Amino acid sequence: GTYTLIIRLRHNVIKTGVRMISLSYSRISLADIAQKLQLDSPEDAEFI
Amino acid sequence: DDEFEEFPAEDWAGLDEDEDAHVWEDNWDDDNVEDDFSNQLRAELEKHGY
Amino acid sequence: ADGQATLLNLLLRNYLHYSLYDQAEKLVSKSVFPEQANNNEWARYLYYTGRIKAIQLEYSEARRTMTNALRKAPQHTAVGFKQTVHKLLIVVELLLG
Amino acid sequence: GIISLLDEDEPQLKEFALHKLNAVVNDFWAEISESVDKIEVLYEDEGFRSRQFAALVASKVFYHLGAFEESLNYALGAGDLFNVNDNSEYVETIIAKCIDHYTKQCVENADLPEGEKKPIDQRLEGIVNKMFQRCLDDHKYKQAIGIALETRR
Amino acid sequence: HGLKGLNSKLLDIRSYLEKVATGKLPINHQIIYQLQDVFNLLPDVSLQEFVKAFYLKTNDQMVVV
Amino acid sequence: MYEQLKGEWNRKSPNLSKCGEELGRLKLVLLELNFLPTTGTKLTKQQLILARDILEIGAQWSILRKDIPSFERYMAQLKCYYFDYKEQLPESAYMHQLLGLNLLFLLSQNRVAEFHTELERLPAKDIQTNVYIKHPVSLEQYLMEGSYNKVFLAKGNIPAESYTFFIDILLDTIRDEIAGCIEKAYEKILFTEATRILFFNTPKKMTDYAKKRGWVLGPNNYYSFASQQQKPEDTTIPSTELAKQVIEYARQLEMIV
Repeated sequence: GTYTLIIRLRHNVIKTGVRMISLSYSRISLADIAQKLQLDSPEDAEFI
Repeated sequence: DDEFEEFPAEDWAGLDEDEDAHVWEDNWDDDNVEDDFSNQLRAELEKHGY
Repeated sequence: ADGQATLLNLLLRNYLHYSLYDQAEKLVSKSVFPEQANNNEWARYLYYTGRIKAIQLEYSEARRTMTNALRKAPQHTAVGFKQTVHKLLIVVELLLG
Repeated sequence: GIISLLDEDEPQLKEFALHKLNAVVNDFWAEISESVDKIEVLYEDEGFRSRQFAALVASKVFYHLGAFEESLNYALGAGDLFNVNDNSEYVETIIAKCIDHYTKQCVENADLPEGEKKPIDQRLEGIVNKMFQRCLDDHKYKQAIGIALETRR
Repeated sequence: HGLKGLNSKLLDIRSYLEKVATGKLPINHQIIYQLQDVFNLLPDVSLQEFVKAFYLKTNDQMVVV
Repeated sequence: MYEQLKGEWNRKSPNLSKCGEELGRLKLVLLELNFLPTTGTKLTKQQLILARDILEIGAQWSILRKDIPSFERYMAQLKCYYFDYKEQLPESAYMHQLLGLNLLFLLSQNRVAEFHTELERLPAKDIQTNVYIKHPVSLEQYLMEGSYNKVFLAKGNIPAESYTFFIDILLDTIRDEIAGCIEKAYEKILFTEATRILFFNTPKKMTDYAKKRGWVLGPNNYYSFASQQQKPEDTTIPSTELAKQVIEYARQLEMIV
């Protein structure tokens, strides 16, 4: 009876990754962001 | 004491052979689930042709 | 006092057993709890109140409420519910970050 | 969530729900705790057919919110409708408060009883006496004397 | 107590400066000179690198606490 | 007994004043049958379904009339019918369609507190199944993160119907957010990306959009400057807060509690 709370973690998996990716890199190409975060496309990478 | 039986107690089913029995400063950096280091290096030379 | 502490957990419990979270949060906001809760009923109150805030995006207090329940929970016994309290806390922490 | 139907501006349809709440004002009162104060709004409404049955619900809801001052205020609004069934486990909770409020009012009046005293509500005064007579009709005299002294009457 | 004294001494200066409207003594001159130097000596506005220096020391005292 | 609804209820009404047909019914039910839970009379199951039918049909015309306040009053009633603890049919004909219709509404009103507290009424249909509710929930996650190109993709894929009575509400909750994000200290952005990005090719909406927002008009030059530097770097205001803080340490270190 806890799966309801887990399906909402998808946002956190990106927040943590974006935090570390922005913490370790200084100027990373927008396309490269999608590949490391498995965003599936660069167009939506900008918004998140 | 006043133990709570309403919450089910999950079966232990633990390994009682002292698999690790070690006390360290264990952090979360020890479980990156990477395939050793020799393997990654070993394929590195061949992948780049060197 | 000394009796409504046990009742509050029980009445709280039935709400959790079903998905009746909407009207569960109403009772917590209104009803208060005794200061002398025997240190045993207080363990349950924190857990249930922890999950109620957990589902409603009130994470910040969700983690603190549970961890207080963890330390006030019996150590030697009550092993069954230690797993459940631990499981939700790690999930609540993960959402927090 | 049955109290949901309280805003269609239909005087007869509204009251039908209010009838139902009292029977379910304990099992799931919580939802009607603070998000719905329209009971008082309708209790001031000129629509009539109400202002005494809403007070029954209005005071009952405030019973367990703890604000006995609010519960006492609306409880008298039902007048003869409220405390008619003087045999129950609820009537004693408000009545025990009516005597509580009256005694705290009577004493403050005694300081300046020569005019410019607070206008003690008539409806409350009648309730305590009605309780007072119930003491006499019960023949129990020991309790009767003290409450007279406490009330300063 | 220090704040009480500072206010009283400051109030004493204000009372003398009542001569601006109703002259008592025709501007002592020297008293003004010191007052000008007093203002210049006021600590420099707390917006520059001073603020960082304060935090690096106020917090350093908190560790010991 | 006193259906009153068999006349033309099934057919469509293009904004017809069909509310009148309903009014005479919802009154007569309570005299006819009590729609309160009424745990008593468990075996009598026939009576309610007529009451439920009078109810779930309410949403059909309502949602089409752009009735916000009237809408909520109906969702409160109908849900209880689906939830009754008395024995009834396990699932209606519109089990999931209507429920999500409420859930999607809650997100539209930017009330996520009630959205998550409402999913538990649906045990395991959130993602695995119940195509009716999978889309409304998916909309929540997408909005929670910055992923918006999916939102318009889902905007064209709706499980129940056009649902346009709500998508219009999301427009207010999306464009205002997108503009706010872009408001940071970025550099010039030409009127070519922001114009053909979301759905439109070359409208005048941005011109109005720019007018009510900032984005000073220049030589095809848009600026978004954010300093947030003059306000910081001050301790005088911290001085009063700090003074109170330390005194409390002194207070709770000397005097007996």
